[PDB]
This record gives sequence, structure tokens and C-alpha cells, in this order.
Amino acid sequence: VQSVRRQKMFSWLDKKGSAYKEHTRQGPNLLGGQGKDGLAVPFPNNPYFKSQPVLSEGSREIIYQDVMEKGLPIKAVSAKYNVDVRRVAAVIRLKEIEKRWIKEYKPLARPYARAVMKMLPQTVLGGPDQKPHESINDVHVHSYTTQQLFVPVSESREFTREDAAKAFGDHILPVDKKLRVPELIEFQKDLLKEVPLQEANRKFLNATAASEAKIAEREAKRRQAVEDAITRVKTDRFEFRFQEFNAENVGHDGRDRNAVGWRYGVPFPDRKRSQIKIPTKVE
Amino acid sequence: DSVSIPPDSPNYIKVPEPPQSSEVRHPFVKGHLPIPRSIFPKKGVPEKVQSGYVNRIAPK
Amino acid sequence: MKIRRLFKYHSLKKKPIRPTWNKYNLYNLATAGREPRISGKTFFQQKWLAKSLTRAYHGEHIKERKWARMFSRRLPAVVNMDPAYMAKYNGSEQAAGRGSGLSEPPAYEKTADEKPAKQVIANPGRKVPTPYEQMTFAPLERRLDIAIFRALFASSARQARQMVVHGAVTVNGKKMKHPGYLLNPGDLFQVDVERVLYATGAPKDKKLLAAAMKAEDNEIDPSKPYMTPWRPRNYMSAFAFIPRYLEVNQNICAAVYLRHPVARPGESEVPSPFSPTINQLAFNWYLRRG
Amino acid sequence: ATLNQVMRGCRKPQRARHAVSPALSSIKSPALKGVCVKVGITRPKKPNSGERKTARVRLSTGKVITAYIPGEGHNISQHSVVLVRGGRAQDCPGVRYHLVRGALDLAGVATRMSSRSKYGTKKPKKAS
Amino acid sequence: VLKLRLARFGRTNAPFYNIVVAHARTARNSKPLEVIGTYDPVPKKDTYDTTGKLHKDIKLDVTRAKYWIGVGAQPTDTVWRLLSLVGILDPKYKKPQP
Amino acid sequence: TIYGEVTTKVSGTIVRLNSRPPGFGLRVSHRIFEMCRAAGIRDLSAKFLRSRNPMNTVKATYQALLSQPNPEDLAIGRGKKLVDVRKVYYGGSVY
RNA sequence: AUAGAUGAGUUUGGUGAUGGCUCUGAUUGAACACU
RNA sequence: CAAGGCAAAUAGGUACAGCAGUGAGGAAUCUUGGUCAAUGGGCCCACGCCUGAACUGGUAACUUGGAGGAAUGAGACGUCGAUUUAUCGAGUAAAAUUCUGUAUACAUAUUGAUAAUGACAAUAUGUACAUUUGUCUUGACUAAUUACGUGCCAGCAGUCGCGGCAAUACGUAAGAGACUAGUGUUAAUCAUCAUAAAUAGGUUUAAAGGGUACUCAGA
Ligand SMILES: [Mg+2]
Ligand SMILES: [Mg+2]
Ligand SMILES: [Mg+2]
Ligand SMILES: [Mg+2]
Ligand SMILES: [Mg+2]
Ligand SMILES: [Mg+2]
Ligand SMILES: [Mg+2]
Ligand SMILES: [Mg+2]
Ligand SMILES: [Mg+2]
Ligand SMILES: [Mg+2]
Ligand SMILES: [Mg+2]
Ligand SMILES: [Mg+2]
Ligand SMILES: [Mg+2]
Ligand SMILES: [Mg+2]
Ligand SMILES: [Mg+2]
Ligand SMILES: [Mg+2]
Ligand SMILES: [Mg+2]
Ligand SMILES: [Mg+2]
Ligand SMILES: [Mg+2]
Ligand SMILES: [Mg+2]
Repeated sequence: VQSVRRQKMFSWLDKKGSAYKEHTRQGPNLLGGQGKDGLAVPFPNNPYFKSQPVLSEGSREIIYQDVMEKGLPIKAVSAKYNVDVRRVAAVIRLKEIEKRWIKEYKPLARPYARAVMKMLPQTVLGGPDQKPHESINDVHVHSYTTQQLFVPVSESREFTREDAAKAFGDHILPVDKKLRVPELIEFQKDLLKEVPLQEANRKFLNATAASEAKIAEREAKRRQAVEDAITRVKTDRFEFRFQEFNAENVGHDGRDRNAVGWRYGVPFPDRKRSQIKIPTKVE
Repeated sequence: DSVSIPPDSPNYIKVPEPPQSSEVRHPFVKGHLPIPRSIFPKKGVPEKVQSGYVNRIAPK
Repeated sequence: MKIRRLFKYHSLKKKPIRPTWNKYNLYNLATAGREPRISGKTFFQQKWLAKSLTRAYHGEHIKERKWARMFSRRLPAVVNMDPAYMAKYNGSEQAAGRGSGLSEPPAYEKTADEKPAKQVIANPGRKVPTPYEQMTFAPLERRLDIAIFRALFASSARQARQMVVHGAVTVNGKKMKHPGYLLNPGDLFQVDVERVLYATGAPKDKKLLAAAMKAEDNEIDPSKPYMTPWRPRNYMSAFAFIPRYLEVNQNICAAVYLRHPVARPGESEVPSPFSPTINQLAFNWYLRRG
Repeated sequence: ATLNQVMRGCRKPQRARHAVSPALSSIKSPALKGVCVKVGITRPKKPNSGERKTARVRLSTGKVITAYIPGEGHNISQHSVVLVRGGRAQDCPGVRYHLVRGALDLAGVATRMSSRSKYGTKKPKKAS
Repeated sequence: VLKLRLARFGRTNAPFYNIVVAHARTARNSKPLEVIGTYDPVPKKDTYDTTGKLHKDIKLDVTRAKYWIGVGAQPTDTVWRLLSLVGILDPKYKKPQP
Repeated sequence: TIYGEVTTKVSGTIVRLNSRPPGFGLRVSHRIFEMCRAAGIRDLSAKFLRSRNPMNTVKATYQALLSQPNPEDLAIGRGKKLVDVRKVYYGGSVY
């Protein structure tokens, strides 16, 4: 005979918990329910963790087609739909793998995709943009900027963000330079100068499009400078790659983090606790 | 170049992060390397780099 | 070998919350106490109670000794900053007065006056606190086996580990057989589709298919592990949530590790069925493990 | 103390503290082997009362120490080679050592069901 | 006698070498005068490559190795073979064509 | 957290409280943790210098939370601003 | 390298001090007992 | 060259702190293997010879890292321990069902090496298999309870202490808390300890102001 505890379980699992046996309505059906900010809560005891919306299927294509077909800079697409540049780049990478599967005549997980997307909140981009997908201007809290400092200054001083950055340290930058899309500040400054919105967007596009050109240039010069140091000498069996380097960069005592060579005067750390023996980087 | 970067690698789309966006603490690397000996005197221009020096010490 | 610690995994008496979609677990989660009594308990009795509760969910398949070293006292967080404010103001107004800012009348006076005083100049939503205490077990969210569970590709953290050890996952298009691989921002881990269907698919009861062979859309295939036509697990809707640090694609069963779990004002990106009071007690335990 | 008084060497190490098991602590050894010289009984001090089973042992180093026999019932006598480990009987003066019960000649308690590791008792092997 | 040779390092069944400039009559793994580069015998395979080709990673300071070769350094048979590929020296051995 | 640093003495029981950055936690003793957890503090450091009497330990810590340096009274007294660098940097009080 | 600084039991009829001892944390080219 | 030990006598060698190994001592630490294929060295015009360094196989949980199985499982309408025969548990636990093929085994291929030479093994892929529990603690410090027996006896104990006939502290039985191919104990080191205080202590009554101050050196 079932115990009392199990009997109570199946009792709750039949009347109150029967709403989770199947997902009939579209949207989240979590236990915590809708919160004060209109976001479901998967755990009632933890109100801070909310189920955030995920990019709808049709929305993922809009982002992909804009960056590929129209060739717009990722920064512009990130600021248009309020999607992080790190997410926009992932949507394209994942979408390119779909083209490969569709090109290779591979069967997609369509039955699993449709059912799961009905359990999560979505944000359809385009016309019906109720709220921004996420915050694209989130700044990382630097450890230096977390200190409680009360600097004594003149009673009539104009303490700006630049001065505050110098108070935390000499090599620190203000939040105006730590943004992922700094072209927005320049765009907002145009709205203060009674500039037509039609022109304010034009300058923004040219700004982002110009920055991506620079970044693409540095990358090209970098990769080209890394291959100039590799002299490939093909052989009968393999290809020997001789990478050049400076044998004098070992520091003033031979201890340099970037030095090349198996360091001397150190035994094997294999018997140390918490020693990592797993690949830390899969290129 | 050998082959194009596929969409699987994280280098398919380069999105450089802004300055001071991480604080990774790398450990101290034990061991040392021998300091290469200086071949030229710190001050002045040595004779080894002048023209014809090699031909004088290694004449055909 | 089943160890003594797994003899009572979903017990209804102890009511532990586990990282799985089991129906016995859903009942223990729904009917979990709102706030365990800690008034009479000493400081050690509270830190232990919080550790046992949180460790039953976070990294349950990880040795306590290993997690003690994985526990980091660095709780990252971000700060939202709109460009509209920066363009207009340069932070000078924040130092007005004596360095802290222009003082405002007390609340018992604003309700008295008819007109409301002018709004203060600052960023939007710049007074709400951030839940740092609830990011204690964020380092566990970096594991490859956990990320597969948070993406809804497996029915539990134990099953997500099987997929890795059994060579069913490939990070950055390369096979990965180590469940402890700490993902890096930008890595794209992809699980085999057949495993994601069986993991999340409904059980295959041979009795139901008996009355099926006789009697878009998908046909019934009796040569597959899951039940055809594929239908999601029974009680999967109650655990269907994808964190914000992941970007998944259900079609190909792949996902990208955009960034590490990061806290924000009024929000945390670490799934945890425990209040900040418990996560705060569990954080103090691992500072000195006593 | 003034900086001068410290320059002349006023900071000296603290007076050493005696160890619970000097014979083992002196040479940094966890245990030693000794030949039982006498198996008698020691009486606790004021608060405690009873007959504590002790054994006068002559260690391999040469020291003659007094070790305590844990458990209920032993099988050692004169000229018994026993293993000595650190410890101390808190109520018996001079009894500053213990004897391992799964040792060379000292046998473990056969009727012990709890803490068998502390008394060197093999598992009963009831079903096996 | 200055020699450009390989100092073997690594673990069991995982050889990793270190091109160095040391005196002939000295321990193989003793601290040398300099460290010209490293050498990995086991050939690697490009990450996203299915052609089946293999390569060997070799870090080498050509500018520093040339000076030592010019003052009378005698590279071993293996180091000589590597320097030949780089084009500093001529091959010491060759496959008979006949 | 508290404003700056406070050091109080109650009959041979000295307590030194320090303000710590966000995300630091209540890395304090077992009695201070209860007071901070009840008052609303979340980041702090403590240290008993001389004695650890349970009672005077709590009396000194309570008198320290009330003897914090008021950053505005220090400004009017010296005639010099005391700018909150963390407030100007982020454009407001980042709780 | 900017997160790193923490206590507990025990003297007294009792309180507050002084001053030891012990536990709490990490570890070993370790040994032993039960496995 | 001298002395002692072993050996040797008209002889006039040997000293394993070279590798493996034996005895002894001790709480305690291994094979009397293979190959010069790789790296290094000596001899050599050259070829080539030699290498107990070295590279490899073996022994030990000594340590570290990893594996050591996941999902389903409610009417076997059984069993077990408590007791309130229906309460409280064992218990989703088991059995059973549906999957995976992890360590490992085997096969194939590449590679360690090239002018040529492979002792031995790694890596990749294919197929196949679901494989143990152990141990400490349970008065407070310190997370975790009752019953019976024992009666300052037997014993427990890191510290305070417990045991004198209704013991939550001993010994059994059950339950509970925790770590896990490890778990405890002993020994040791750091921290705890501002507990020799340079950073950074203190000396009326608590360890500790010299009997005195003129004074060389010295601050
Ligand atoms: Mg005593
Ligand atoms: Mg028991
Ligand atoms: Mg006991
Ligand atoms: Mg008195
Ligand atoms: Mg004191
Ligand atoms: Mg030997
Ligand atoms: Mg000898
Ligand atoms: Mg012996
Ligand atoms: Mg050789
Ligand atoms: Mg050679
Ligand atoms: Mg030759
Ligand atoms: Mg295998
Ligand atoms: Mg040869
Ligand atoms: Mg307790
Ligand atoms: Mg007492
Ligand atoms: Mg008992
Ligand atoms: Mg292990
Ligand atoms: Mg006097
Ligand atoms: Mg005198
Ligand atoms: Mg006197």
C-alpha cells in the first residue's frame, strides 16, 4: 500500500500539479508564476532569477538576413533591435550550421524545437517590438571602481567621470569608453543639437560601419604578421612550420610568463591538488 | 591560408571586447630560463657591426 | 557502484531539490518551505543547513573536496548605462552639494505638498540592489555537463554528464569527452540530436505502441528509443527556462556560451531554488569550510 | 622595546612546550616498536577512579615508556613485541602513549562491532 | 665545444624537446647557455581540416642560431637536419636517387 | 556597508569594522553576522583586537554602527567637498 | 594581483581582565588500523 | 702510502653513497626486465663499435587526475522495522522496462624517425561488456536519537568531562549526520598566536623598572 507521503504527492500531482503534465497554452507555465515585472519565476523562493525571453525562430532569421544580405555592421543590428553583439554573432554562427544541415540533407529536430519554444517566453522583432530584448550597454564592474572613495576637493569643483576614473587609478577609463557600442553616445549628442532623426541615423550607420572596417583591418594585419613569422617547409611526409621568436625576451631573471621553452628548476606538478590535466582551450 | 574558418570556431566573427572587461588572474609560473649573454657592449657602437669585419676574421 | 549518498535521492521525507525533471522532484520543489527556521540555530547550524540544502542541487555530482577549490569569492556583476544620460550630463551633478548630491526633502513632506518636486538627474533604475549573494554557485554553470542541462538538452545533470563521457558532444566542432571542461566565452557545444530526443522525449511504453501499428506531421517509427511520435516529457514545462548567458538553437541542438553568469541590479543569472538568506549562509561556509 | 634593543638581539624564541609523546615527537616518527617489560594496572587521579591497563615498554630507540592498552581485554604479557603510538591517558601520570591493537603481537578486540578500525578488529564476515 | 642540441623534456610517452646552446660535455638537461627554441616530434593536425595532412610545430630563433653557427658551434645530426630545412645549412644526408 | 572605518572600545573589548566593496560578503564573526544581517548590511569586515567578551563584543559593535563618520559633516567642517567617486563614475548609487 | 585581513571550548560563587592550552583551516617523499 | 674488515702468500686484489638485487637496522620506501629505436656523450677519415646515463616494461592507493550509469518506475494491491492496525518509516528504494558502450578487451590505421634503423607505447576510429561499497561520528565545542545492559566496575576522552542501579557521553541494537576508494588515527609543518609584536606588544595593583645617577662607547 502506498505510504502517506506518496499519497499526498499523487494528490498534489493530480489537482494542483496537473497543469504541468502537458503544455497547452503558449508561454511559460512555471510555478512561481508571473512576477511584478511581467516575467515568470521558475523557483518561487528565488524571485531574482526570472525566465527571460528568447529570440523567436522567425526573429533569428531577421538578424541573420540583415547582417548577411544587407551587410549591415553587427553594431548597427545590435543597437537596432537592442540585442547584444555577443548574441548577434552567435545567432549567425548557429544559423550558418543550419544551412549546412539543410544543404547536407540532414534531418532537423523540428518536433523538439516547436514544443520547447512554446514553454519559453519569446520576443518577436520587427514591427511588434514591445520591449528591448536585453541591455546592450551593460558595463563590467571593474575591481578598482568598487572601492569606497571620498576624495576631498574644492567646494565648487566640477568633478566629472574623467576625474572619477583617475581617482580609482591612473590606467582606468570612464564608462564612456567601456561600452560595446560607443557610437550611440555620438548619436544621442546629435539629438541634443536639434539634428533631424533621418540624419542622426545616417551618421550612426557610417560610424559603426567605419569602426568595423578598422577592426577588420587590425585583424588582417595581425594574422598577416603572425604568418610572416611562420616559414613553411614542406617535406616528403609532413610540413614543418618554423615559427620565429626573440630568444632574448625572458625578463631580467629568466622568469617571464610569455617566454618560450620548457623552464628549468621546476619539478613535475602532477602530484599537486587541483592540478588541471584537461584541455583548457579547444580552438 | 589553408582553409576557411567554419562557423563552428569562435573566430568566425571577431567581436573585440572593450578595454578592461575582464580580470583574469593568471598563476605564477614556476621555473626560470637562462639569460642569454649580451653579445655587444651596452654603450657605443661595436666593431663587430662595421663593414668588412666578417671578411677580416673569416677571409676566404 | 551506488554510494550511500544516493540511497535517498528524491526522498519525500527529506524533500531535497535535485537538478532533474523527476516528478518526485517537482513535488519537493513546489511544496518546499518558504523559509527554513534559523532563529534558534547557531551560526554553524545555519551554515551547515544552508550548505546541505544548496549542495543537493548545485553540483550534486561533484565531490565536496573538488567544489571547495572551485568555489570562487569573485562574484562578477555589470551595470546598465544608457547613452542618453552620458550625452547630456558628465557626472558633475552627482557631486553637487557636499560631494554626495543635492539633498531632497523627506518623504513625509512630499506627500504634504501638492506639486511633486523635480525628478533627480541620474540613470534609469539606479537605486535597486543587486543579488550578489545568489551567485555563489556560478562557477558550476561553466561546466560542460551543466551547460547541457541548462539548455534543456538533458533531463538531469547526471544524464548530461553521460552524453559527454560517452562521446556524444562536440565543442567547437570537435569531440569533447570531458564533462569538467570549463567553457570559454564563445564556445559552441553541440549534442547529438538522437540523445536530446530520448533525454527529453516521453518514455517508450510498449503497451501504447501495441494499439498504434494497427491504427508538419511525423509517422510512427517503432525502431527508435523514444516514443513515436515524439512528445515532450510529462512535467518538462515546469523546468523550461534558458538562462541569458546561453544562445541555443533547438533545431540543430546546439548552443553558444556567450559569457559567464553575471549579476545585474535586481536579477541573477544563476538558477537556484533558494532565497538570498540561504545562498548567503552557503557562501560564508566555503570561505573557511567551517 | 626600542629599535636599538631589538638590534642587539632582544627577540628570542619562546620557551619550548613539552610534547604529549616525546619519544615519537623528538625523532619525528609516528610510531615505534617496543618489547613489553611489564603489564600492570595504573590508578587514575583524584576525579577518576578505576584500574587502567598499562604496559611498561622499552622502545627500539632505548627509552622505557609506559603505554596504555585501549579496549576491553588484551593478550600481551612479558616479552611481547607491541607497536606504540602517540597519545596519553589524561588521568594517569606517566602513561603518555597508546598501543595499537592490530599490532604485531597485540590482538584486536574480537567482540567489537563499533569503531573496529580503532581496535584492529576484522569484519565478522557473517554472510561471507 | 659549443653545440646546438635538443634537451628532452615532457612526460612518459610524451616527448618534448628544447633546442639549446650548451657545452658538449655536460648533462643533457642541464641549464644551457641559451634556449634557441623548442621541438615537438609528434606531428599535429590542423583543427578544422579533413584533408589528412600533418605538420610539426617548431619554434626557433634563426637570428640567434645563425650567430652561434658562425662562431664554430656544431649542431647535432638532428638539429642539423632542421637547420637544413630552414635553409641555413646544406643537408647532411640525402635519399639516394638511383 | 558602513561609511569608512570604525574602531570602538568597551572595557578591553576593541572592535574594528571596515567597509568592503560589493560582492565581498559578511566575512565577520558569528555575532556580527547576525547584527549586520538584521540591520541590512551585506559587505563588511571585522576584527577583535584585544578581547573577545561575548557581551562587550556586541556592545562595541553596536556603538560602532552608530559612530560612523558622516561624510557631510566632515565636508562642512573642512569647507571642502567629499565627492562619492563611485557615484559620479556610474551616474548614481549602484546598490 | 584591488579583496585579503573573521573565530570556538576551557580558570571564577559570579562579572570583567590577563595569560596559556585545545579545537576549527591547509598540507606530507608520511606510517599504522579497518577496507 | 698506512691501518682495520673480506680475500690472497709470496701474494700485493676488493670497498655497489654506478643500476638491479641480498642481509641488517627501522613505524616505513620497488625489478637481480628489454633496447641503444629516440635524446645526449666517448672513440672513429669513413662505416661503425660502446653507453645501468637515457628511453621504456614491471611493483606500491604514497599522491594527484579521471572513470566507476543514466531515464522510467501508483493501485508486488507483496515484504521488513516501529507501532497509534492505521498511523510513522524502509520506499522510487527494489524488481521490472527503455537506452548508452565509460574504464577495459579486441581489430585496423597513423605516429613517436628518419638517409636508414621501433625496445616499447601513445593517439584516432570500429565493435563488444553495466563491474565492490567501505569507514568515522552521534554530551557541548561539532552536523546527527532512542532502547537495553553495565553501576566510579568495565570502559570512553583532542579540550571541558562522563560512569556510584530509571547513563542522550561507556558496551550492544536500531536510527540519524557526514566523507568515499578511500576513511580514520598517530607524527610533523604553517596558520590559529599582536603567543619574542621591525611592521606591531607590554611592565602601579595581573610574568616584567635596574638601589642610586655622575659618566666612556652608543642612540
Ligand atoms: Mg585533565
Ligand atoms: Mg551504529
Ligand atoms: Mg567511541
Ligand atoms: Mg574569590
Ligand atoms: Mg588575553
Ligand atoms: Mg644500489
Ligand atoms: Mg658502502
Ligand atoms: Mg627489521
Ligand atoms: Mg642512443
Ligand atoms: Mg644519438
Ligand atoms: Mg660519423
Ligand atoms: Mg572506449
Ligand atoms: Mg643506432
Ligand atoms: Mg548538535
Ligand atoms: Mg572547569
Ligand atoms: Mg554509547
Ligand atoms: Mg581518485
Ligand atoms: Mg624603582
Ligand atoms: Mg645591582
Ligand atoms: Mg631589586
